[PDB]
Amino acid sequence: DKKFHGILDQGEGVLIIFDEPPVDKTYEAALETIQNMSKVVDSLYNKAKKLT
Amino acid sequence: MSEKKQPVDEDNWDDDNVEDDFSNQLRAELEKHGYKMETS
Amino acid sequence: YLASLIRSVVALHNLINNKIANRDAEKKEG
Amino acid sequence: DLYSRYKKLQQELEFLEVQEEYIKDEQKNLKK
Amino acid sequence: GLRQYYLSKIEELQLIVNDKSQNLRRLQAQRNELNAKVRL
Amino acid sequence: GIISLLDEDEPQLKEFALHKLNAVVNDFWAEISESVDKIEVLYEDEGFRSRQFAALVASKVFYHLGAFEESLNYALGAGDLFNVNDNSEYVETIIAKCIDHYTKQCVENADLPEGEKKPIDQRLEGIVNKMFQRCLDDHKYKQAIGIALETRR
Amino acid sequence: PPGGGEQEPPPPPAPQDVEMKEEAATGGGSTGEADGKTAAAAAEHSQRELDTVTLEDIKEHVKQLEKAVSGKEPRFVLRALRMLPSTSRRLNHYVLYKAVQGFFTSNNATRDFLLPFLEEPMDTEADLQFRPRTGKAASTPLLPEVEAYLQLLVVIFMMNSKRYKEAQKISDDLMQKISTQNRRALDLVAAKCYYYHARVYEFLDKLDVVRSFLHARLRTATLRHDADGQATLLNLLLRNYLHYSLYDQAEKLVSKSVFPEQANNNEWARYLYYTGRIKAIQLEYSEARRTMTNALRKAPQHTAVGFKQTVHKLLIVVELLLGEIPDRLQFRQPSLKRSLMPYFLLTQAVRTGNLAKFNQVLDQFGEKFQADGTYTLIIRLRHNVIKTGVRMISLSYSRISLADIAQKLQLDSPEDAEFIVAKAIRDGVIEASINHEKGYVQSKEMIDIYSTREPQLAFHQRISFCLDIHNMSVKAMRFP
Amino acid sequence: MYEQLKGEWNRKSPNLSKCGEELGRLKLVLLELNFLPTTGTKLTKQQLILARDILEIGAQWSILRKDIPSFERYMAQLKCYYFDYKEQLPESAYMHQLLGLNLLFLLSQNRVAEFHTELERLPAKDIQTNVYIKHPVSLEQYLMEGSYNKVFLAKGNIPAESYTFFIDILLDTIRDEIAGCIEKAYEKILFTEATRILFFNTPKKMTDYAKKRGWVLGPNNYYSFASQQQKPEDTTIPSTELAKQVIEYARQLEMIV
Repeated sequence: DKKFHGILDQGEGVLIIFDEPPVDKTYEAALETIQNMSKVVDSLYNKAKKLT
Repeated sequence: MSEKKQPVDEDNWDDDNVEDDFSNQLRAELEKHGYKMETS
Repeated sequence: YLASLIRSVVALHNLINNKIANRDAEKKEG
Repeated sequence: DLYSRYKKLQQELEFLEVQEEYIKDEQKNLKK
Repeated sequence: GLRQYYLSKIEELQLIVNDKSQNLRRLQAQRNELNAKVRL
Repeated sequence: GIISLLDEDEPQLKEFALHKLNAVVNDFWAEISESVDKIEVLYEDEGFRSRQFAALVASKVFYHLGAFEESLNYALGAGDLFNVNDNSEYVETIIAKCIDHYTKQCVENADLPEGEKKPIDQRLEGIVNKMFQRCLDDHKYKQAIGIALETRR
Repeated sequence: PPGGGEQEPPPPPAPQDVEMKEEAATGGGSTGEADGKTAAAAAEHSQRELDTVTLEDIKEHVKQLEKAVSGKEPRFVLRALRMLPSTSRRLNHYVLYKAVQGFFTSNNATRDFLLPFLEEPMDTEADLQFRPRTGKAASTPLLPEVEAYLQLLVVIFMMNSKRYKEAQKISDDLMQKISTQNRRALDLVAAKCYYYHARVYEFLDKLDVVRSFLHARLRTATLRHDADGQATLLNLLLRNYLHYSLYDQAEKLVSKSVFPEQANNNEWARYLYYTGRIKAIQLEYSEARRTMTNALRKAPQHTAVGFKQTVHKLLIVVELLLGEIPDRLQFRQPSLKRSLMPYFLLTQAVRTGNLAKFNQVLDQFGEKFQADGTYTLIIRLRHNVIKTGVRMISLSYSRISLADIAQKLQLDSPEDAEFIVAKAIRDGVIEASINHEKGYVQSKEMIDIYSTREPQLAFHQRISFCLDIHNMSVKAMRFP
Repeated sequence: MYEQLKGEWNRKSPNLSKCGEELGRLKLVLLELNFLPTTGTKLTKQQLILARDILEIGAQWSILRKDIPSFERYMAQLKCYYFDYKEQLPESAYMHQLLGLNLLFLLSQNRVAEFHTELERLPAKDIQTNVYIKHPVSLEQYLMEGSYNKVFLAKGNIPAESYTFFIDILLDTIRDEIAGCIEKAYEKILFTEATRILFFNTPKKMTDYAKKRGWVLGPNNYYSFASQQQKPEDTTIPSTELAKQVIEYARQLEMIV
């Protein structure tokens, strides 16, 4: 349920606990720009590809 | 125009990748489960 | 890599802004 | 007179190569 | 035989003329726009 | 197999290779690509008496491959047997890259005749007055005067 | 006569309507503006001649009863076409032969009457110095003889008509070819007749003394003009040198004629494809796929494009040879779908790891691949199947017995199942070791590939590439 | 009919006093006519079918005396004869066993490019028919992947002629290859397992390989030098190259071109 994060072992029951906020801000907030810009080049078809 | 000097003479893509995996592998995998219970 | 990707699209939108002012005046003006 | 065609089109590159340099350095200098 | 070679070289020297002037045609118009920006 | 006729050491194939290099002069100029030494070392062999004729067909291959100075340097080394061959639409390309190499060479010689001048080959100038012999006979002179400025002579 | 006299009389004049407007406008222009003042680098008569090849490709089909084209030849061949005051009568002669079809009957050219339709450049002060006329006045009869090709005791009529054009071609090669575009506008007439010079010869004749004549044609090319003479004389040089075993491929490597630098957007497009197969056929894989791709995205917007049915097949032959595969049916057509299903079933076997699945294709469609002429590249995919599989198994299983991988790849032998893995490491597919004493092949788990330099190499290819297209957007913009 | 040759050619004359007379007999071919393919006079075949039978047997004994540079002389001349579109015999009892013989020795010549450009000349004569030429192309196919034992199962299957000098070079180019592939990341191997991966039972040939490369001769052991530790942790090699590239970015970024 991700309320806690870790790992469970089956042989002897060892809970290796670790933590890091990895990164989220840098890539996916720059990834959605690419699919915004894809729709801009799609909208270039409605004033260039049809027109000239 | 349209000369082409002839020397010789979604809806589609995702399922093609899904066609690549189970191309000949367990198409109607429905009834082996009824037969895998008494075997395994 | 993102910022240079933007630089190519912007000048391409500028390219059509000169192809709107090239073809739409040679029939009009001459 | 093709040797006369060569001088005039050697005089072309003589005269054209400076001109493409001449507006090229204006590009920064007008900005300055 | 001799002059036969020379009309090769007039005609491919002329290939530098039609695009470097075309570069200059592009370049000289850019200055005129920028000088119109300044004096105004 | 016209390239491997220049292998043997016996002298009787040497005058039969010139019997068998001239017959195959027509088409297969692309296959002497791998026979540079087999011209050149057999150019340096005295048995193949017509050694300059090996440079004729060596001038045929490197136009077809497009090594234009290699056809030029082998038209220099082809001697009288290239000097006898000048009535062709083949030869008007490689007597003429010569003049292109000639007219820029003696510009460098007109600059510095005082010491360290490049050696005049005398086949480099051996065709130029010979091309002027055509100007002495065929009655075209507005091209003839134009080498005589560009030759720097 | 009623079924004739209502369906036969409109085929003469309505072609006479459109042939007083297309090649009469070409004859009205390209005699006075190709031999005349100029037709510059931005000309129109070449594209006008491009308009008078394509229209007549699918125009004529019938053997021409009612003289609807069989009467055009005694019209269009009695032409001096010297100057305007002597063609003002010829502008009447465009109409004087119309009643010859109508009031009387002409000579119906049905497979025999082409011999008194070719000997006319002596009749009434005709010339050959005006080869912007006579090279077109060759091609205005030289096309529709050979457009249908009709292949029944006709070939000599096509030949002697070419011989008179070959007489124009020698006057092109020798006599006054400068600044009138006598070479340039007839390099197309050279190039366009070569395909009619070939499909005669690729049907019933030889091929190779024309090649030495083409070397004599390549002789004078780039020797007087360096525009569209370097280009079309090399694809037409290659067109059966690829299909022959003559040397012709390492010659074209060191040849200077690789760049004519401009070849009119459609002959340049396939130019990178005929030499794109040369690197494909002589094992140059990675260099080929970028001149195969560049030979694809420069082609125009026609549909019946059966050579494009070949380049899309061949472009990912060599990419199966390299490993990468796109979706090939991403532009699938009603005419592409039938031309993909044997070949699409091939790359189905490549993305799998099965071994004799390759054999289940190569017996089912082994005959189809020899029709397209591609089998010699198909036969070597078994090296690429097994390197796909050994990458597939080593990444999935970590510690796998070498006496288990052979039974899954149906290799029938564990004693060389070590040995492909030896060549897998020698090539560098998998890194890790093999316990040859035990039998397991262990693999190390991958480590931080993020903190390695290699994603910058995914960037530096594309940083520099994306600054180029921004520069090309600048260089191609300010023409006004 | 100017033969001088039909007595001592089928029987073995091993490096005797015939070959100089044979080349002097091939000299008397060249006085009469060139070996130019003679496009005219198709009926006269005595300069074409009878003279080339001398040149194909002239390539046959060029391998028995270990005459390698003169071997590719005759076989290249035979290639320039079947290039002729003039109608000849389509083949004989030798043409498979000579053309594919060039395929099997150029296999040994370590030039794979000319191995595959032969494949224009015979499309169907490799798989669906001509099983004697299926065997050399399937061999180098088997040399392409790791398969070595199926290669020497084809050294139990030599159907056509002896193929002796070609498979013995094919021994030698496999000897260093396993001596190349003993050098992967292996563990201890005793003096039986990799002793028999080539062929050998127990000669001193293993010490000729054990002292050529590593994997030191010890107590029934091949010692593993799988270090691969020295090369990593390079900031400097990027820091010279990237500092070049970053300024190269700024060239086509600000300065107008």
